Formats: sequence, structure tokens, C-alpha cells
Amino acid sequence: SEAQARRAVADIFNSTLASSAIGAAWELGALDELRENGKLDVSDFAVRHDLHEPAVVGMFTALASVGIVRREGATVVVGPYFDEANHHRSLFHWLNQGSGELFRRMPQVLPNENRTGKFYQRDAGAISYACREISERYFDPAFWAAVDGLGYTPTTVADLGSGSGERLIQIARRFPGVRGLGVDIADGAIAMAEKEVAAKGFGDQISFVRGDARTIDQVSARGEFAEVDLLTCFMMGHDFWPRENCVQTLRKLRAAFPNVRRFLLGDATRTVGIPDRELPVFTLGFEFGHDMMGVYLPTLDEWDGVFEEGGWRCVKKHAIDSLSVSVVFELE
Amino acid sequence: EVSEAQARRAVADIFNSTLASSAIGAAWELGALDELRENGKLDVSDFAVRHDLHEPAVVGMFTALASVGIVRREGATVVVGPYFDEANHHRSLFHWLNQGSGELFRRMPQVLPNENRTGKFYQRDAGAISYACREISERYFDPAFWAAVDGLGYTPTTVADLGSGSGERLIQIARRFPGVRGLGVDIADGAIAMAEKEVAAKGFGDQISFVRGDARTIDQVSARGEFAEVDLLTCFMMGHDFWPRENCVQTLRKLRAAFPNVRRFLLGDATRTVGIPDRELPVFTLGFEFGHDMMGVYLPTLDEWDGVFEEGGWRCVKKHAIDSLSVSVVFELE
Ligand SMILES: C[S@@+](CC[C@H](N)C(=O)[O-])C[C@H]1O[C@@H](n2cnc3c(N)ncnc32)[C@H](O)[C@@H]1O
Ligand SMILES: C[S@@+](CC[C@H](N)C(=O)[O-])C[C@H]1O[C@@H](n2cnc3c(N)ncnc32)[C@H](O)[C@@H]1O
Ligand SMILES: O=C(O)C(=O)Cc1ccccc1
Ligand SMILES: O=C(O)C(=O)Cc1ccccc1
Ligand SMILES: O=C(O)[C@H](O)Cc1ccccc1
Ligand SMILES: O=C(O)[C@H](O)Cc1ccccc1
Ligand SMILES: [Ca+2]
Ligand SMILES: [Ca+2]
Ligand SMILES: [Ca+2]
Ligand SMILES: [Ca+2]
Ligand SMILES: [Ca+2]
Ligand SMILES: [Ca+2]
Ligand SMILES: [Ca+2]
Ligand SMILES: [Ca+2]
Ligand SMILES: [Ca+2]
Ligand SMILES: [Ca+2]
Ligand SMILES: [Ca+2]
Ligand SMILES: [Ca+2]
Ligand SMILES: [Ca+2]
Ligand SMILES: [Fe+3]
Ligand SMILES: [Fe+3]
Repeated sequence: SEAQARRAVADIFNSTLASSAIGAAWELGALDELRENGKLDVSDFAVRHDLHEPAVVGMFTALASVGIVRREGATVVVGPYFDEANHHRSLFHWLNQGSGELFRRMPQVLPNENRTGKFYQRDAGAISYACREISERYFDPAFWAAVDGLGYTPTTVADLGSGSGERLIQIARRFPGVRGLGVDIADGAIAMAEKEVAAKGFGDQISFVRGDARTIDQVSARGEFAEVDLLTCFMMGHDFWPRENCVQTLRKLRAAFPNVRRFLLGDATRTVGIPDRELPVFTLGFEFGHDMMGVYLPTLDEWDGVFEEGGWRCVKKHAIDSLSVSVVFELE
Repeated sequence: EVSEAQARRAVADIFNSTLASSAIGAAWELGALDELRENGKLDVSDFAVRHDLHEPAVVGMFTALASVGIVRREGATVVVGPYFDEANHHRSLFHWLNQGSGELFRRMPQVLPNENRTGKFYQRDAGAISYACREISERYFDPAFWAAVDGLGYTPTTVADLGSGSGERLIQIARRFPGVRGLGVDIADGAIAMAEKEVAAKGFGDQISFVRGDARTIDQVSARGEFAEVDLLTCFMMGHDFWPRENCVQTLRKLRAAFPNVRRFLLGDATRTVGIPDRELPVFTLGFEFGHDMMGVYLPTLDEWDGVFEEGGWRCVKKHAIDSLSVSVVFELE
């Protein structure tokens, strides 16, 4: 029906603005106001946070357009999809604020002749901000379970792809007096993690170093590697692949962290067989995005292959069904 | 519970709709849409090879489109979906939203705070905007624009286009009037570059030229000698940039003075709507209003345009309604 088609396509258009707005409204404080008080006064909010009021009105109207919010007067009210969208807001942020420039440039990123050198760009600072909540909301119950089952109190912990630095911080809050080292390949991750450990008071327990975990022998921070007895790596396992490169890299890690006992690896994985009209949140963005970036994404079943060959024993495996098909491995 | 399941689907639809939206503009640009339109279907691998594209990304693009109904995948093949004809109709609007204006909306957290609203506080892609607007013009404004051209009362010899963009409006004028000289003014280098490329390639290199400038201070624009020859003036999709009202009045006068031999001035634009319920917003409107509000650019209503012309030194002779794109309009001025 021509009218159903028109309403659908309009909804597709507006969903773009709503999607971009969710992450923005989180970052700026609006989603938190609404969860707390069920409602807010748009002018008041705009003045409180010193925001351009007409743009604010738009942001909320974009949210309203798809049911996240409902406007009555100068009041914004929690809408029927508020609780779902708010729960998942870090995913929208990662898609838009974080990875938005990648998808924007689709027509320049697909042609083979452009897929050379640095042919896409994302905002590493924003990815770090999103992934900090993605960790908490989706990965944490399995991560802490694995931490509870270590068998030992760790001393020096190393985190590959540290991002916001928040994992290392939370580990230090639990094990007071541990030392932390974060390796991330991106200047914006490093910078955010440094400001964050500084603000939060751990500046002499936790350091960071810019570096590539795939070329771990070339990372500049020699000193502390051999003292590390806990290794963590979250949301970047797939950067180790294809299969050969992953095996060789896993072996380099076992060699450069001789005294690591447990290695906790958490990641999302390429799904199989999900019908197109039923893709849950995140899945399509994760898979399409990485395919655009020329970054290999293994199935869960591919991972099983590689641990023993890379010189590691897989002791425990946790399913995370809350975020596409995700997993935590406890390796030894 | 129920309901929790409905909210879950609706939010997932919003997430994937972002990907579909961005893919609509892209599949347009790379020719997947034209090909699906012609043949009703295509082979994804064959399409990747013909156009030398990274095949895994190509699968994502069609999968993104398929996630919301625009297309369906059958095996290794792609087939027209139920929302195909409509998304294809409005594809230039998505291109405008994504490929053109996407940086604006991406940076909403850094664009809204007043403390940052200084200097170059947002970025868009002027080339891409030109590309999309070329089709927006043909798809939504042409009927009314050629009605106006037909009813000029004379045959133009020199046309100036303000906010020239792709340069395609000047090209089409020249097709219709083999005599005419054309001059386009745009404030953006990406528009100029695009339009110089287009006109050379289409063979109109010696008839049409372009100059970088700000139509708001038209009076201070370099190629002034050529302006006095002009007998048709056009302006499409940037008239709001002349606002607020006070500014629009002064600019209207500078144009009158900068173009003394202009007989007609055709002015086309989209305007700010009022009272559309949030869940009943059609395509484009929200994007147009929210984006200009983020950019800090005034958007007059239709009535607001009516006041201003006489005060700006012009008289409105004919007015066309365009309900195919938000609320849009073409004015014939004199
Ligand atoms: C999505 S994030 C997750 C951040 C963090 N681990 C967390 O749980 O919040 C993945 C991070 O890994 C980093 N990264 C990606 N490839 C890498 C590599 N080869 N070496 C080091 N870091 C990498 C990225 O810069 C990004 O900060
Ligand atoms: C939306 S586009 C339309 C392009 C073209 N007129 C068409 O109809 O396809 C608007 C154009 O206005 C130009 N523009 C905006 N403000 C301007 C100004 N103050 N002076 C000159 N050009 C301007 C932009 O560079 C852009 O190319
Ligand atoms: O940004 C990336 O490149 C990621 O891989 C991000 C990610 C991966 C898995 C879960 C959530 C985010
Ligand atoms: O890109 C802009 O700033 C525009 O004003 C675009 C536009 C305006 C009116 C109709 C179509 C596009
Ligand atoms: O092979 C697997 O499925 C996991 O990679 C790790 C594991 C293996 C055996 C028993 C438990 C966990
Ligand atoms: O004032 C108006 O309504 C239009 O701006 C132009 C117009 C005026 C009178 C008759 C026709 C057209
Ligand atoms: Ca209130
Ligand atoms: Ca509603
Ligand atoms: Ca582009
Ligand atoms: Ca970026
Ligand atoms: Ca290095
Ligand atoms: Ca190495
Ligand atoms: Ca779902
Ligand atoms: Ca379908
Ligand atoms: Ca941002
Ligand atoms: Ca900027
Ligand atoms: Ca841009
Ligand atoms: Ca100028
Ligand atoms: Ca509609
Ligand atoms: Fe990744
Ligand atoms: Fe505009």
C-alpha cells in the first residue's frame, strides 16, 4: 500500500535523526534526567546546560518522532520505547558519535581502489566513551564472574585495547594496590584514559602506552610486561584475525607476558543465519562496519579452533546473549 | 511481555534504520538503485565485480537495506522490496541527510553547547550536498521551476544562479536556450569545483562560468562587470540563508542594485512547517528544520516570505505551492 510505504520510508528517515539523538541525549544528560524524573522542561534543560534551545527542541522532536519520547507543551515525557532505547544508548552512540564518519563515506569506502592506507576515519575518543558503558551493560556480569574465579589476587594487570581505561580503574577499586598498564593503538583512547585515571585518583597505580597489541614486541613499555600476572582484552579480539595472524599473535602474547596466569578475552562475534527483518540491536552495525573496515570477524565456533594452537588453554567459556552473540573466554 | 518485545523490535528497527538510511544514498551513488529499478533484481557478487567494490561491504549494504524492507535478499541475489519504490523516489533526501549533512548530526553533543557555537562549529560536505540537490531539484522543484521559466514573458540572454551548487540548473537553462550565457555564484569551493567539472564535461565550458562568493553580501562579489548583463536571476534551496528578516530585506536590495537588468527573479525553497504531529512527520522536514536549527540558520515560514519582498525592492507576481517536499514554494519576482 502506497501509504504504508510512505510512512515506513518517512520512519526510516527520522530514525536516522533519532538514532544520532540517542547518543547525544545520553552524553548531554537528557536521558538520565528522564529516567530519574520521568519528564523534563525543555527550556529549563537548555538553560541549565547552556545549550542552544532550538537545536535542543529538535533533538527531542527527533526522539519523539519514533516513540522514545513524547512532547506535550514545553514538557518532554518518557515515551513507550524510552526504557529500551535508554538501556541500549551506548550502542547508538558507538554507531553515530563513534563510527558515524565510516558509514557516511560508504560510497568512497566500498570501491577497491580507495581501500589503501587510511581510507576511513572514526572518533576513537567517542568509541572509548561508548565502549565504557557497553562494557558495563553487556560484558560485566561475565567479566566479574571470571574475576571472582581467578584463584589468586593479581598484582600487575595488562589490558589490550584499554580505551577509556575504565576496566583497569575498576580492577584497582577491587584489588587495592595493584598496578595497571593499558595498551591502546589510538591517541584519543590514551588521552581519555589518562584524564580519567587522573580525575579518579589512580595516576601512580595505572599507566598507558600508545601501541599495537598485534606487534607486542615493538610496544615501547618494556619494563612492566614480565611482571604482569593478569591479562585482559575486550572488544578487540577480532583485530587479531584472520586465523593465521591470530594464532601467531596469541603466541607472541604468551611469550611477552610470561607470568600471566589468566587471560580474559571478551568479544562480540559474527552471527549466523539471522533473518534480515529480525536483526537485533548492534549486530548489523558491528558486522557491516567491520566488513567496511576490512577487518575479519570470526564466528564463535572459529575461536574454539585457535586457543590451543596459539599456546593457550581454554578453561571457561561464557555466553553473552544480550549483545549480538558475544562471549568471554578464561584462558590459562 | 509482549510489549517489551515490541519495544525491543522498535529500537532495533531504529538502529538498523540508520544503516539502511545511509545505505540508500550510497546504493544510489554506486548505481545499485538504478539497476534494481531497471531489472527488478541483481546478483550481489556480479554487481561487486562489475563496479570493483569490496564484496563483504557490498553484502552489508544490501543487508542494511534489506533489514527495513527496501530490498529482499534471496540466496546470493537481491530483489526489490516493498518499500523499494518510495525509498528510491526520495533517495536524494537520504543522500542529503547522510553523505551530505551527516557530520552535522554526528557531532550534535559538540554542536549544541553555546560555548562552542563560534567560528566553524560544524562541517558538511559541499560536493555531496551539490550531488544530492541536483536530483532534489529535478525530483521536487522542476515542475514549478519550468512552469515559471515558460511564463517568463521573454527569452533570457544572461542568467545568474545564486547558490549554484552542481551547476546543473544553469546547464539545463542553456540546453533550452542555446544562446544564453550563465554565471553561477556559490559560497562553497566544493560546489564551484563540481560545477566547473560538470560544465566542461557537458560541453558548456565557454558559455557558463562560476565565482566563489557570498550572495548575502552580493555587492562585494568580485565578478561585478558581468552582473549588469544579467536578465534572469535564479535562487533555489538557499533563500533561508538570507534570513533573519532584517538581513533578508537588505540582501534583497543589494540584489536589486547588483542586478539592474534582471527582469525576473525565480526563487525556490523549502519553508518551516507548523503543527505536524511528531509521529506523523514526513520525509525530509525533521532533517531540514533540526539541521538548520543546529546550524543556527533562520528558516522562515511561508507567510514570512510574503511580507518581505516589497520591502526588499521586489514584487511577487506568481507563487507555486509544492506539497511534494515538506512545504516548499517557487516565487516569481519582478
Ligand atoms: C571498542 S574498544 C573497547 C575499549 C575497552 N577495551 C573497553 O572495554 O571499554 C576497542 C579498543 O581497542 C583498540 N585497538 C584496536 N585494535 C588495536 C590493536 N591492534 N592494538 C591495540 N589496541 C587496539 C581501539 O583503539 C579501541 O580503543
Ligand atoms: C541546497 S543547495 C542547492 C544547490 C542548487 N541551487 C540546486 O538548486 O541544486 C544550496 C547551495 O547554496 C549555497 N549557499 C548557501 N549559502 C550561500 C551564500 N550565502 N552564498 C552563496 N551560496 C550559498 C551552498 O554552497 C549550496 O551549494
Ligand atoms: O569499535 C570497534 O572496532 C569494535 O570492535 C567495537 C565493539 C566490539 C564488540 C562489542 C562492542 C563494540
Ligand atoms: O543544505 C542546506 O543547507 C539546504 O538548505 C538544503 C535544502 C533546502 C531546501 C530544499 C532542499 C534542500
Ligand atoms: O573450545 C571451546 O569451546 C572454548 O574455546 C574454551 C573451552 C574449551 C573446553 C572447555 C571449556 C572451555
Ligand atoms: O505575497 C505573496 O502571496 C507571494 O509572496 C507572491 C504573490 C503575491 C501576490 C499575488 C501572487 C503572488
Ligand atoms: Ca517538567
Ligand atoms: Ca509516542
Ligand atoms: Ca561520501
Ligand atoms: Ca571522525
Ligand atoms: Ca607499537
Ligand atoms: Ca612483534
Ligand atoms: Ca530484537
Ligand atoms: Ca521484506
Ligand atoms: Ca561527537
Ligand atoms: Ca567543525
Ligand atoms: Ca563533512
Ligand atoms: Ca563575497
Ligand atoms: Ca508520510
Ligand atoms: Fe572492532
Ligand atoms: Fe540550507
